Order: sequence, then C-alpha cells, then structure tokens
Amino acid sequence: VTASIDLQSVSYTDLATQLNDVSDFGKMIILKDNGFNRQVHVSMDKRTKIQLDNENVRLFNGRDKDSTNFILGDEFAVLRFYRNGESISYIAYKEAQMMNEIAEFYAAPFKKTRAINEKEAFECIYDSKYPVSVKINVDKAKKILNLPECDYINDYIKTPQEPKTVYVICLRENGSTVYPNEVSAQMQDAANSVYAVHGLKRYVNLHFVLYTTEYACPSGNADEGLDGFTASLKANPKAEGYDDQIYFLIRWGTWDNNILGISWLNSYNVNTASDFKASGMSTTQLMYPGVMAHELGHILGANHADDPKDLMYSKYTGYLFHLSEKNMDIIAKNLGWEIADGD
Amino acid sequence: VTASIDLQSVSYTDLATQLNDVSDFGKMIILKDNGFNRQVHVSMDKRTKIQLDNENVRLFNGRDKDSTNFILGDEFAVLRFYRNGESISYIAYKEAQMMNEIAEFYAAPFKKTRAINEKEAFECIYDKYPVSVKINVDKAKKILNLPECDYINDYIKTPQVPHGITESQTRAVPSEPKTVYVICLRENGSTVYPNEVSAQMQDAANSVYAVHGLKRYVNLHFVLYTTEYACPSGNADEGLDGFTASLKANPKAEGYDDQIYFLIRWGTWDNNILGISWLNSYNVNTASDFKASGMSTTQLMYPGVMAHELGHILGANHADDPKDLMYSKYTGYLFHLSEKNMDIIAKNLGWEIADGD
Ligand code: PRO
Ligand code: PRO
Ligand code: PRO
Ligand code: PRO
Ligand code: PRO
Ligand code: PRO
Ligand code: PRO
Ligand SMILES: [Mg+2]
Ligand SMILES: [Zn+2]
Ligand SMILES: [Zn+2]
Repeated sequence: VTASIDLQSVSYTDLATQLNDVSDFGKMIILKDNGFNRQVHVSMDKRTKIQLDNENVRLFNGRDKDSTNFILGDEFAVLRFYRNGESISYIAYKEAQMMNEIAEFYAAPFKKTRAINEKEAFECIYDSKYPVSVKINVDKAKKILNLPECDYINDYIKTPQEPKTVYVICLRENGSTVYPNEVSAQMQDAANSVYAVHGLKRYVNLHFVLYTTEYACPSGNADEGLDGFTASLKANPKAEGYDDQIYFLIRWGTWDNNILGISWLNSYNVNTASDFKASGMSTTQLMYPGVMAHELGHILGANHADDPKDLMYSKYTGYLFHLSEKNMDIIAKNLGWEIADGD
Repeated sequence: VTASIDLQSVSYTDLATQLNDVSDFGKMIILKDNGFNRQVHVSMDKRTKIQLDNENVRLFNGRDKDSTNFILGDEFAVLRFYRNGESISYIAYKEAQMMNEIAEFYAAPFKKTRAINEKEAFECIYDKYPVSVKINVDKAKKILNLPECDYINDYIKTPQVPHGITESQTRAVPSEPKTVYVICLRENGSTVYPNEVSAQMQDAANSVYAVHGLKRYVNLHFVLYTTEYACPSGNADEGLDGFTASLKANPKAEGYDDQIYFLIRWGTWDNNILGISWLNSYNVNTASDFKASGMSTTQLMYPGVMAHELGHILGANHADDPKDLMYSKYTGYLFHLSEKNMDIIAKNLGWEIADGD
C-alpha cells in the first residue's frame, strides 16, 4: 500500500509522479532495490527556491535519519541517498535524447578504466533499449576513475579593511556547459549546509537562479578569474539593484592547480551586503559535491577548519556540513542570528 | 520601489521573475497598462497541484478585492484579471516559436472580422515577435459572433441501486485535507493548449474552495495525460457513456476508480454542448467505479466549463440565478451562489454545518 520507487527501473516519470504527490505534511516512500529497502518520509523543501534559466526546480528532503534528498524539475529528477557511508545518485532526465546524452556523458570516463565492479560505481538503468536513469555512486566512481587531486588551498580572497530572501545568482560562464542535475545538487547542498547551522531557515530563505553571463575567466588562474568576475558584475547595468545579493560564476571544470572554486571571504552580511562583494566561483561537476557549499561558507565568513570531516576542511573530502562551532557562529551572525535566539 | 508588471510589454520572463519571487508572505505587484494601475497582493496557491503531461504548473491568487489570478509553468504564464466586469487574460509563452504559434492561433479568428476596437478584444504585445497576447474574452465573443454554445441538460443522473439506507456517520474536519485527483485526459486526436487547460483547472478548483472553507477538506490535484479514447459521435451523452466505460476497461486506471475524471478537448459536442458529467457522482466516502467522470471543453472563450461540470460531479444542480456558475445557460460566472448547491458540494467533500466555514 505504501508508495515505492523501484531503483532497478526508476525513470523520470516514476520520480515525478511520487514527488508531485508529496503534500505539505509529507509522504512515506519506500526506496527499493535488490537487497535494499528504505522507508523515507519525504517532505517538500519550502526553504529554497531554484530556477535554472527560468525552469523551476523543487527540492525534497527525507527526515535526518533517512539520509535522502531529491531534486525535481520538469526536465530531470534526482534521488540522492547515503548507504553504508557512500553517496548514491539516481539521475533521470525526462527527454529520451537528453537522457541518452547524460548516460553517455557519465559512462565515458569508465571507458578507459574498464576495471572490476563498474556497476557498483555506475550503471545505466533500463525500463523493466535506452536508459531511463543512471545510478552513480560517487565514492566508488572516484576510486575507479583515480581522478587527479582537486582541493581548496587558498580558495578565498579578502578585500582591504519572516526569513530574509537572499538570492544566489549563479552565472554560467561564457563558453561553459553545465548540467541541470549537477548544478541543482550543488545548490541543494549549499542551501542545506546553511540551514543545518543554528536553525538558520528562521533568518534566511535562499533563492538560487541560473543565467548565462558574457564573462569568462581570462586565464586558468582562480584569483584573477574572481577579481574579473566581481568587476564584471559592477560594470553590468542589468545587475544594478542587485548588488546586495550573492553571486557565483559556475562552470563544469576546475581552475589551475585543480582549484575547485574560490570566493571573497566574509563578504556577505544581511545588514551591509553591497557592491557585489558576496561573490565567488564554483565547479558544479558531480564528482565534487559540496564545492558551492564550501565557497558559500567562505562568503558567509567561515574559515578553513581543522577537522577532516568538516565541509570547510582545506582539502576536498566530500563532507557537506559545517562542524566548526566558530564557523557556525560566524555564518549565523552574518545572517542575523544571535545566541539568545537559540537554534 | 514596489514591483510592477508593465502590460504594454509583459513577457513570460517578466511574469516568471515576479511570480517566482512570491514568498509565503505574498508580494505586492502593481499591474500597469499606460494610465491604468492596480496594486495586487499576490500569494502562492498552496491548495492546488497541477501537472500537464508531468509539467508542473503553479497557481497564484490576488486578494478577493484584486480580482486577479496567475498561472505559471516552465513553458507559459498567465495573468487573468477583471476590468469593468470583463475577463482579461495575458498569455505569455517562454519559447519564441511557441509564443508565435499561440499568437497566430488567437489572432486567426479575427482575420475574417476586422473590428475598429479589435485591440480591446485581442492584442499581440511586443518588446518583431510578440512576447504575449492580451485577450478580453467578453469583447472577443462580441466581435467573433460565435454560435451560442450552451449547457442545455449537460448532466446525466449517476445510476443508483436499491439498498437499505445506512446511517451516515458524522465525521470531523480531517487533520490534513484529502488529496483528490482530477485526472484530465486529452481526448485521442484533440489538441489542447496548456494556458487554456490550466485556466479551466484553476477556475474549477477555486469554485470548490470558495464554498464552506472547503480547502480544509480537500486539496485538488489535477493531472493531464492523453487517452486512446475518442467520442464515437458528436453526441455528449454517448461520449460520456463511452468515456466512463473506457476508464473501467483500462487496466492502467485500476486502483484509481475513486478519483475524478474529465475527458477534455478544445471543441464542443453536438447542440453546442460545452461539457457533460455524471450528476452527484463524487462523495469522499463512497467514490468508486469511475462514477465521478465528465467531459469538458477547455477553449479560452468558455471559462468555467470544467468548474460547472465539477459542480455537477459534486452534486450541484442548475441554479436560477444567471450570475451563478451553475446557471443552466453559459454565462461566464465562476462561483457557486446557490446555498443548496454549496451545502450539497461541501457535504460530499466531508463537511458538516457544525464545522462552520
Ligand atoms: O520520460 C521518462 O520517464 C523516460 C525518459 C525516456 C523515456 N522514458
Ligand atoms: O546498488 C547500488 O549501487 C545502490 C545501493 C542502494 C540502491 N542501489
Ligand atoms: O519500468 C518500470 O516498471 C517503470 C515504469 C516507468 C519506468 N519505470
Ligand atoms: O566548463 C568549463 O570547465 C570551461 C572551462 C573554461 C570555461 N568553461
Ligand atoms: O561582510 C561581512 O560579512 C561583514 C560582517 C560584519 C559586517 N560586514
Ligand atoms: O519571455 C521571454 O523573454 C521571451 C520573449 C518572447 C518569447 N519569450
Ligand atoms: O432563458 C434562459 O435563461 C434559459 C436557461 C437555459 C437555456 N436558456
Ligand atoms: Mg520544459
Ligand atoms: Zn576554502
Ligand atoms: Zn449544467
């Protein structure tokens, strides 16, 4: 009787019909696979709004113990959950042509490395022929692909010395190609890393938007890229009136020295936000979840943390939450929180 | 400065950027049309869900005094408001090709009748290709001189069976409104336009919630798919009979016999019939066997037909007031005014007088 999603044949329509049935009180949905079951209580994420080129994207959460999130647009749907400490994504596009392109895109890196246990890292899912979704275990995929080390060393810069709606204006770099499932996952992880700190949904509701910009980084250098990006925002007449919002230049790839992203440190405060100061750049590739979250952390004042399980660790470790109490207090205070308010 | 929509150049992106900014607390938006200005307080409609072929469509309302509604999908947006008692829609599609097709579609009937005030009935809005169309349906029907499409006896009493009358258990306001799907099926061979279908669905849902605080009891979820069924003739009674039979014989519809169904098309049936339904065929406790079914036109020029047929499905009879949605002749009004009809509809959705409004 309880609604279920069969991960051996999950398509866009399966995910859409289930998620579109989720009311304001949530819905129990059983995730099923061979040897797997999980009963998740799914609710609409009412804190975050997303448009990708004006396409509305809705987020859904499980309970904390469910370790499950979803993304739903008209063109694609994502189910992401943790199982035995690994993050697994089911990515399903509605259109056959786009689904085939996405499947080829994710399958391609596994062509040169046709090592054992490929299905556990990546699998094309078919109707119970062309795929209806792809399964990617990012933890297993990175072990098989043996990708070069990407990190956050010196990925920040400083300038010299009702919840509030805050727009996070993401701009697709000129000449870059980004995928909606990948961009929205970065946005969801970025928003959830903020709300997990000091009950911050009471103070802020993040509204992500994605457009294309004519700006392109003049070189592979991230510092120069960010200096040029912030300058392009100040010189854009169409951005006038939105200098107090947060901005990200996004791309699929990375910068020189495998830098995943970069941002102006401690550049956003709800009372003094101005002059496009709260800006950064971020990769959006699937294999590096949490980069936008890490850069958004720096924009909100978080410094690098000493714990290897912290989102703000200087090395890329795949963790998506702030653990540093000092960072948590800095971020929350920049969003209007004070200790007397509690969590 | 207060947000505004300039109706002299309103595009899909104008409507989408404004409506997507509407938070839980609503937003003031000034509608501007040269010297005309209306401040509307817009809020998200959280009572109704809509998918058209799995495309999510969100509804927005103004305050009661604003007389304004909006529709937003990824592909299109609609602003509909009343001006001097006339229903005016601004319809904007995102894609240039689709906007051009929609503009040509709505302009075409006016090519055989060039009126002096054609702009007051229909206008392509620019800023070389239109960004939206303005249609004043009341003025458009006067210029186009369409045949008087009516309801006549647009209902069939739902069949009954002899049975000992069981006591009705007095129920309470549910802790959560009951989700009732309104499964709309695009008739085989019919073409329907998303802005038109969603306007019929919005008017249908709003006609129910306006009665006895019914959003406490029901949250309507409209969905649209295509069916292989097509009416075997122009006759609406025979078409409805065949449609309900096609639902019962469809293995894919098994398990959803207790929901509400509409066969939708763009056109009408014989004798200018706009739609037809099984009268008093939906009750939240006894809904079954696809009984709660009807058929409806979705063309823009007949707003409220789906609302009228949904009224009959929920038990409403024809009303004597020409301003009632349930008047026996099509009059363009979108709300139930008959207290008898209101009580019948609300009782079929779980309401009782002790619950109040
Ligand atoms: O729309 C869906 O769910 C999938 C996509 C390819 C064909 N069927
Ligand atoms: O086998 C896999 O890759 C994942 C684990 C849970 C469901 N499917
Ligand atoms: O293949 C199946 O069983 C389901 C139906 C749509 C795609 N997944
Ligand atoms: O998507 C990318 O990674 C490319 C790199 C330079 C500009 N954009
Ligand atoms: O931009 C910021 O984050 C700092 C914090 C206090 C006010 N300005
Ligand atoms: O809404 C927009 O921006 C474009 C302009 C015409 C078609 N859609
Ligand atoms: O004169 C009237 O109003 C009647 C009502 C149904 C058809 N014409
Ligand atoms: Mg679309
Ligand atoms: Zn960093
Ligand atoms: Zn009638």
